[PDB]
Amino acid sequence: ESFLLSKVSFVIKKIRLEKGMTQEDLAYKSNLDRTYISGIERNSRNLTIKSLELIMKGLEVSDVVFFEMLIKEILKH
Amino acid sequence: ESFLLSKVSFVIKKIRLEKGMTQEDLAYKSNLDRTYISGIERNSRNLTIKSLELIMKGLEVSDVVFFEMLIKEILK
Amino acid sequence: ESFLLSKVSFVIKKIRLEKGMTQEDLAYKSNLDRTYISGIERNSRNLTIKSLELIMKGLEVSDVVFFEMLIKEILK
Amino acid sequence: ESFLLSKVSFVIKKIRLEKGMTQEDLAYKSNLDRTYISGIERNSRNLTIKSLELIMKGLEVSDVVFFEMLIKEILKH
DNA sequence: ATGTGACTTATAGTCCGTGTGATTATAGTCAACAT
DNA sequence: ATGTTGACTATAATCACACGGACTATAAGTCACAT
Repeated sequence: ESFLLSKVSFVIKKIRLEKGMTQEDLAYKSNLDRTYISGIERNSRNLTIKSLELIMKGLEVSDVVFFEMLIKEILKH
Repeated sequence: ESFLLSKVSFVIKKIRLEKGMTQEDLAYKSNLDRTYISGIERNSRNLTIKSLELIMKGLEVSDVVFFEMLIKEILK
Repeated sequence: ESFLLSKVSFVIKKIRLEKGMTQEDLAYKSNLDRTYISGIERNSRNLTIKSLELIMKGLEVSDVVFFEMLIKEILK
Repeated sequence: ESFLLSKVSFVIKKIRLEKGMTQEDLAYKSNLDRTYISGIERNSRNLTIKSLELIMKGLEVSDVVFFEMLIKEILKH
């Protein structure tokens, strides 16, 4: 599938667990379905920037902070 | 509209220019539609990550450079 | 404790008595433990439907007759 | 498995739909797990009088009218 | 060249439900001794 | 006869998650016509 997606997918989960959230909490605060949060983490779904933005707000994290961890995950071995 | 969306778009336009590309050529290079691109640059589109990825390929810019730039752009 | 659970227990005891049964006999007839039965009637047990069902069979009473009674008891 | 159980589980669903509720509303209002409401209807499951009571409160229905519909369902052919 | 508009078609995102391993609270069942 | 106190062990009930189908909103991709 897509390189960037699974990275975006990975980072959303990583943060979520770092903050001791559950998918239920997250989909809560992101005002998306808990099915969608699952869908994203599970099968790296192809979300929209707007949806990503909602998730960032849900993770109680900033644009910047997210993208900084995104860059880190991309760079890894 | 969205704050992020506008700066993604701004960034896309910034890079296209710093490189000296036309929209026509960014569309060709990324195998997407020119009106599609025009839309994004006037910020009338809400890309998916996949699309963004294709535009990065077209701009010939790695994900990292794009995001390094987007961050800087984000901080006024 | 619970209102319903109390009325259920009361009903179980009521029917046992109008039939002149002992607890010992109610437990023999439904193959459950006598201390188990005791416990319900002193309202110290929160039984499951399955258990309730075994007790109805031990009381020789249909589900319907039981609930008809339980409703009436519920209404003071 | 159990005669009465599938009757109880049938009636919980009947009411739930009659009141235009979804499972996960009822799971909230009944102050029980999401998956328990499913599990009760889905298969049958052997609930407790206390849990049944919670569900009745959740269906926004009285002990009495629940049991009245229970009786009616038992009596069917 | 770029910017519209408007018009399909793919798919992102929603909504309601099923099914499941793992853990925790508690009912199910049965001792010993009471009265 | 019934009551009560511990117990052990089955299972009710919880919690975090995956997975599917069907439906709705909207992004993806392509026309025509501006400039």
